[PDB]
This record gives sequence, C-alpha cells and structure tokens, in this order.
Amino acid sequence: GEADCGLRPLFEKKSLEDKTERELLESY
Amino acid sequence: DFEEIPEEY
Amino acid sequence: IVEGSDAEIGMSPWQVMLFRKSPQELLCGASLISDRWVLTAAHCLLYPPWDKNFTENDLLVRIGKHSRTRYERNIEKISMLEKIYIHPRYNWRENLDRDIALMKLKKPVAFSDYIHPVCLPDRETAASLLQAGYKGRVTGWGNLKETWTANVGKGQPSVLQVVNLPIVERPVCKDSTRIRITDNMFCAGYKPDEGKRGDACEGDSGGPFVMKSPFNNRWYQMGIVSWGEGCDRDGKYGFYTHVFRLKKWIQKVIDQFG
Ligand SMILES: N=C(N)NCCCC(=O)NC[C@@H]1CCCN1C(=O)[C@H](CO)NS(=O)(=O)c1ccc2ccccc2c1
Repeated sequence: GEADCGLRPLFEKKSLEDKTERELLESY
Repeated sequence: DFEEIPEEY
Repeated sequence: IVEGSDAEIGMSPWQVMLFRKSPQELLCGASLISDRWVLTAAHCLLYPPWDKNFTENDLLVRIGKHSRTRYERNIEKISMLEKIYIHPRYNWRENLDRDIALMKLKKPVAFSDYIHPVCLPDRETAASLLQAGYKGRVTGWGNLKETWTANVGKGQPSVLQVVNLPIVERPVCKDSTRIRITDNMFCAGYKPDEGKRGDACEGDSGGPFVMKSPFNNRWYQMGIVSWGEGCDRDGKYGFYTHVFRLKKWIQKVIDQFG
C-alpha cells in the first residue's frame, strides 16, 4: 500500500511515459 | 451487457 | 468520461470497479488506497432519494480491469467487501457535503502489473499541487456524453476512458452554481474562455481525480468524482470531494479497523 504507492509498474518503474502525462506536468 | 463472472465470486 | 480517450494498459492501476451482483452492473468507480482498503464516494452506497442503501454482500470490487464489459480472466481480480465505512456527516439531502466512503476487503489483494495503489496527499503535496490552473486526471467507465436530448448512438465506453482537467478558482466554482459549495469539494474543468471540452459524467462517480507530483514522481489522489449538473455543459464545472481535507477521517477508521 503506502510507501510504494503512486508508482505504476508499466511506467514510473520502466522510466516510461503515458500519452498525456507531460500535459499534466507542464501545467504546473 | 456484461460478461458473466465465475459462480464462486 | 466526456471528450476523453482510451486509457493505456496499466495506466491507472488504482482504478477500481463497484459491480453489483444482482442485477449484474457497474455501479461506480473507486480506487485502491492499499491492499485492503478502497476509496469511493458515499453516494455510490447511500442515496435515499433514489432508494440506495447497499450492504456489503450486495456487491463486488473488480480490480485490474481495462475493458468495461469483458471478464478479463487472468488479469482482473474480483474481491468481496467485508465492511463499508461511510462518512458520518455525509449530506445527501442538500449538497453532498462529505461524499466519502471507505470499503474494506475480506482478503488483501495481490498487486500485479495491472493492480497497484495510489498515494494519499499530505499537507505539503496538497499545498503545492492543488492550485487553480493545475491539471489533474479523471478515469471511469461512465457515460460518453450527458444522458439527454436526441443522443443517437452508443454512449458507453468499451474500454476505460481518461481525461485531463484543470483545477478552477474557488470564486469561479461557487459562481457557476446555485448549489451551496463547501470546502469539502472543489471543481475542475475548462473555463468558457478556453473553448475546450471534457468532463466526468454519470457512472464515473467515486472515481479518482489524480495529479502527478513533480517532487517525487508519484501519483496522489486529490479528489473523488462527486457531483455536477449535466455533463460537459457550457459554463459549468464538475465538483470533486476534497480528499486531503477528509484525510483526518480517513486515518481514523483505517488505523482503527484494520
Ligand atoms: N461531473 C459531472 N458533470 N457530473 C457528474 C455527476 C456525478 C454524479 O453522477 N452525481 C450524483 C448526484 C446524485 C444523483 C444525482 N446527482 C447529480 O449530480 C446529478 C447527476 O447528474 N446531477 S444533478 O444536477 O441532478 C444534482 C443533483 C442533485 C444534487 C444533490 C446534491 C448535490 C448535487 C446535486 C447535483
């Protein structure tokens, strides 16, 4: 649960991105 | 509409 | 989800599905908060005006899914609920204040490439991320367009949808409704001057509203799809349950009941 939460196995753990992810980041 | 799930669930 | 797109495999590993046994149907969305606790919206479970007051044995929690209707054999995982904890001060009579409910699983779930939990915000992540202008993400198997007019056509997704929405200023939220808004909620959506579209809708309820932390590339759930007036409608926003503000309650029940 906690401690390893927020890290997706097919993305954050593979240093891979999802099609619309940077849109989020760049809005900040 | 949905696909039937196992009877034991 | 209106004006969104298909989700990628394993893109939202915390998305959970409330599936009613009889009749067999999608009830709402939810989110893995741990291996044994799911966060959903109080109104998925308790709403008198529509005659709802589901019990634990009334339904199932199916995690790992992508397809809406397909029983994805060795990918998804259906778990039974043990107990359901809804907020004591929830308000279905007036404004849906404190639309929050936690559900405890009988057995812990086995995490996989498709099943993984979302983090819960904290004072500093809340403070530095919940800003008017910042974009969040909403996922759900809900309606493709407002249930209304001469909508000729399907209107139901076949695979999990997703849409990125910006957080709106509180002043702008309260002014689009005649409904009493409280700090336990907040709205998101493009302002009219944006001339863009997208939104949650019926069936997307209890679904997570997430944001990525630039400071620990980790996902935190900031809101729970709660209510609206119409879907994707002009000059109207969608209200979500303010998770960080209800956190005090969230901790209390979990650390006391498992
Ligand atoms: N993001 C959106 N555009 N819409 C999301 C709607 C989420 C939802 O299905 N919520 C359920 C509550 C309860 C059942 C009625 N209701 C509504 O939001 C309906 C759903 O369409 N809207 S509403 O305009 O009729 C409405 C109705 C009643 C309300 C009572 C309390 C609070 C907000 C309300 C808003």
